[PDB]
Amino acid sequence: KNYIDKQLLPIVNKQSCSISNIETVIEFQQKNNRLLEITREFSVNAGVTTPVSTYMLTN
Amino acid sequence: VITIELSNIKENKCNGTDAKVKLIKQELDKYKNAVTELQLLMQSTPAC
Amino acid sequence: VLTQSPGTLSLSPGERATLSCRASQIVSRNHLAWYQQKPGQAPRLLIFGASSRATGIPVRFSGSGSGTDFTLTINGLAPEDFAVYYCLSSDSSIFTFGPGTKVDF
Amino acid sequence: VLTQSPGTLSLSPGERATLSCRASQIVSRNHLAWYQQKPGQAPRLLIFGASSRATGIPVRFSGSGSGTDFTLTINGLAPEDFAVYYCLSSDSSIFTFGPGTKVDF
Amino acid sequence: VLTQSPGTLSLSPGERATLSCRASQIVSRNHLAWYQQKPGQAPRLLIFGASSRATGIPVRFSGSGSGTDFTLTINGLAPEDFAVYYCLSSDSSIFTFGPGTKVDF
Amino acid sequence: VQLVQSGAEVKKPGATVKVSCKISGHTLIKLSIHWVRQAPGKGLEWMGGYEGEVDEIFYAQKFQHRLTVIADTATDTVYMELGRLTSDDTAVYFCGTLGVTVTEAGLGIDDYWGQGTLVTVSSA
Amino acid sequence: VQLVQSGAEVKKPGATVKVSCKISGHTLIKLSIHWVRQAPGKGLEWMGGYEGEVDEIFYAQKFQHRLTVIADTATDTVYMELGRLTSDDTAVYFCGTLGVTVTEAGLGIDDYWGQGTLVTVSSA
Amino acid sequence: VQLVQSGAEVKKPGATVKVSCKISGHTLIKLSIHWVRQAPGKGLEWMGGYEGEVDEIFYAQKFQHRLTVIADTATDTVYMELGRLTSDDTAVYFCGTLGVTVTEAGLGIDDYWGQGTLVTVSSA
Repeated sequence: KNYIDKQLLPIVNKQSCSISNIETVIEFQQKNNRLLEITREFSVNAGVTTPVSTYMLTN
Repeated sequence: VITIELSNIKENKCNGTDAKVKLIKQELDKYKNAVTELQLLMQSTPAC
Repeated sequence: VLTQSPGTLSLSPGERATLSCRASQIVSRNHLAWYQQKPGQAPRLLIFGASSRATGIPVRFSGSGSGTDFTLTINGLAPEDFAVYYCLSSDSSIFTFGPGTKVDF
Repeated sequence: VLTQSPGTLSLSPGERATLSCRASQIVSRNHLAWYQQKPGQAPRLLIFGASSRATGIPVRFSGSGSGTDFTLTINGLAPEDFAVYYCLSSDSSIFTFGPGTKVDF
Repeated sequence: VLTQSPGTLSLSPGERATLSCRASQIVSRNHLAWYQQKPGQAPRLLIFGASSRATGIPVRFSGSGSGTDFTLTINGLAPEDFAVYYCLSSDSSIFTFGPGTKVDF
Repeated sequence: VQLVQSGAEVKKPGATVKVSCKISGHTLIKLSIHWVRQAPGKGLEWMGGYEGEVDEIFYAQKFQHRLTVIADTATDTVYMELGRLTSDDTAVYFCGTLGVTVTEAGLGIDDYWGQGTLVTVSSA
Repeated sequence: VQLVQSGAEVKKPGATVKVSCKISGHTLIKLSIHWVRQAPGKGLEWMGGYEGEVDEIFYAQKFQHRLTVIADTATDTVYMELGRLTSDDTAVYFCGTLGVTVTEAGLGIDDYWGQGTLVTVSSA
Repeated sequence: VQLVQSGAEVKKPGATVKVSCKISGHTLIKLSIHWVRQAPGKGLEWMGGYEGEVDEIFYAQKFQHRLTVIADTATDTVYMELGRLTSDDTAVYFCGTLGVTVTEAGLGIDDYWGQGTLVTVSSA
């Protein structure tokens, strides 16, 4: 929440959004990568996962 | 219990032919799909 | 206190046009926008942030500048963009327009 | 109609050089290239698009420009690049060269 | 042989300042740095590479330049940064400072 | 998505006028509205406005203590009042929604501007 | 990969000349060929050429209706025919493959230029 | 992390002086240490230094053969002597660690500069 709600939310709701530099997009793609892998792994086992992967509870 | 905090978004009203903004809107849409897809997966109880 | 130049210009259509905007005191690169308006109607917003185009303007328009100098240049000058070009600014939160330049011919 | 300047120059080798190319009518940033040709042989292609290097030229060469002004600068002026520097353009699909500038000394 | 300009300037605080550094012979875009120092103390390093900030300086400072012309501009001029600004360079590996410019007032 | 102005009218010196703005398409809890005056043949000048994002009102220094702007958030309307009206304020008034919301990633702005109406300060 | 020109020759005013180009290493269905004339000590000037990507030929306006270019795609040859040859066309002729193919990602160009040949319009 | 200089002293013409620098926080196998001289009211000038990364010692052309710099890597110190000392070398001496390490990805620099000391060439 500290990233999307604080930074990217006020921009994309103004009808004339303009991101400053590409260095922000690449940073945001890394943060939004762990959350994608969690739902991808939950979408085939129908809820119960074994063994717990590194994306879920890292070392 | 593991808690993950995520922020919900309604809809992105802003358009543009620029390239940098195109990537952000593409990823935000992909973020929305993951939450929407996981929303219907909660309804069924786990099978174990 | 913003001053525009070269006042009135009457260049022929199809040639690039240069407009200048000077600031008496230093302003941010952001908090600056260019408005073109034909008389009697609602002004449109051309560029914001002094280097970023708006939503729904041709690729021809493009602006640059940093410090106390800001320049707006248009490469293709169609007969549908003859109007007065204002140069808005805001130091902290106060808006102060400019005298306004008029593109003729 | 393209104009080159300063015509003939005779700067000493080992220092940066500046060449200019002006266009009577507005041309695109691309559709522009620079050719250096020692007399009698095939002219090589230095840069294309007014800002992009070719395949097989030293890093010293570099060009810029936008609108009706295009400048080519060479940082290291080795004794092996003394020739005539043409400034090709293209408005829609037609080609027109320039008068040509010479680097002497 | 590096020459600075405009020597001594006495502009009021709160306005952008411009300093210049010219080189008799061509130097790289890198191998150049700007040092500001108050008398009697250890000089600090403002920018290195003529376009890259150091670690622990305000965003106001910013430098640019290419070839034999290097310019340092500071946007906000606090009373904290009234000192002498040097422009170091190294052609191959030999260091040589400049005459030194002073910001007064 | 489009702003609508009040009706144009004639006025006499010494009185106070009211100008209204109706919003249809948004909630005004996020929109920032202002007021610009264009003289008959001269440039514009920002007079005042209400931001909504911070719920704050700014008035121009040259117009301070002469006007008061009240915006009803629930009734999605911002009211423009002008006290001590002289004979030289015969000008077209546009509302406009101009403002940059700078964040750590980029910039945001918009423009609706309504349609604008003219007020004439006549004698009789 | 290298273009080859024809041999030099002497010519008399009033006749029509022919120049040829041979490509060994490509197919000519993609490469674009042109023709440039360099005066003895003056600058070059684009005369005309055939692109192949669109399969279209353009001729210079000042040389319009005076020359005709025929390119045999199957034979892999582009022919330079110049009629109404005067006495001031004694110049070196290079073919050249110059042209930018702008797309949504970048630019594309190349340069082979062959070797070139000279034609002299003498008296006898 | 901080460099420490030696103590200030007075000197007479014709003799040779020694200056020392101590590092506490690094290894001197990677740092580059130089020597600069600041006249009382004039600009600085690079005198010489030890590279460290390449294990080389550099002397200015105008000061060649007049001073010799020896750095003990194991002892972790750099010694800067000065022979043929005249009466016009009364200046503040800073060590400084300035140098760019250009690679294929970016640039690297640092600055410690110690604290410096002054040497006065008096009569008696």
